[PDB]
Amino acid sequence: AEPALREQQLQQELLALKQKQQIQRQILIAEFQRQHEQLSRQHEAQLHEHIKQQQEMLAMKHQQELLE
Amino acid sequence: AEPALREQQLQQELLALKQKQQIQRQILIAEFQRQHEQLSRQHEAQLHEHIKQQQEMLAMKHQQELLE
Amino acid sequence: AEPALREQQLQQELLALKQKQQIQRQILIAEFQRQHEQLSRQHEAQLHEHIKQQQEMLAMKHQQELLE
Amino acid sequence: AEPALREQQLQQELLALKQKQQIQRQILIAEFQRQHEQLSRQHEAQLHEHIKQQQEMLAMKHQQELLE
Repeated sequence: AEPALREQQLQQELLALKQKQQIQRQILIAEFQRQHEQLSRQHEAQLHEHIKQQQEMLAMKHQQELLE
Repeated sequence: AEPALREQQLQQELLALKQKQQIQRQILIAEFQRQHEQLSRQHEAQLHEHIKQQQEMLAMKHQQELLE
Repeated sequence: AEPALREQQLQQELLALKQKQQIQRQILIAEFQRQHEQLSRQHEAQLHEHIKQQQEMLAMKHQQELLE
Repeated sequence: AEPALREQQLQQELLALKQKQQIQRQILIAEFQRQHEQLSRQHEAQLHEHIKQQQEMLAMKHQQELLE
């Protein structure tokens, strides 16, 4: 056999290509989910950090007012 | 002034935060678009690469069979 | 001509396919950027909405404490 | 209790918000993974469709050339 073989080799190669690409897409999406959740938590911490300071601010505006 | 100052300092600090985060999102999306477009073209150059060989395959199959 | 014509037709149909696919990716990224910025701002409007209440909370805690 | 209570209510309401947003991020990424895998397969099906036709094209080019 020969052309029948190369005919069989390409078919399999092609079917192996699809399998490979679908996983790389999963990796690309996984890569991004990570970067995305990462920036999402940071943003969040800055916004919370705001809460833990918008606190002391409005706190000292009265927490000592009783002495001012 | 003073408490009114820290009050005004946080308000601006906040609005500055929003402006900042919204651009980091743009950088995150811009980052991914590039990664995404990158794999998309590779995947494609493999599938095309296939074309340029699934070619020489059926090619020498008959084009040579003619001499056989 | 004829087979040579079908050769040329497929080549053109190929280059045309590439162009179409690249824009669909763009429409896909565009679709996502929108959904992403959209949810991003909501999350934010809940975090701020929190600020505008974590405010009144500690407010009437002291703002009227002068009467308590 | 009361102010101490409204303090506890906000701390919980906050922790609850985080948990909610983190899942909406997941629903957002899941929505996109699907749109992405979906368009990735179509793209592919058009590239294969080109294979299963660039076939016949080069087929009849010779497969009948034996009679042309």
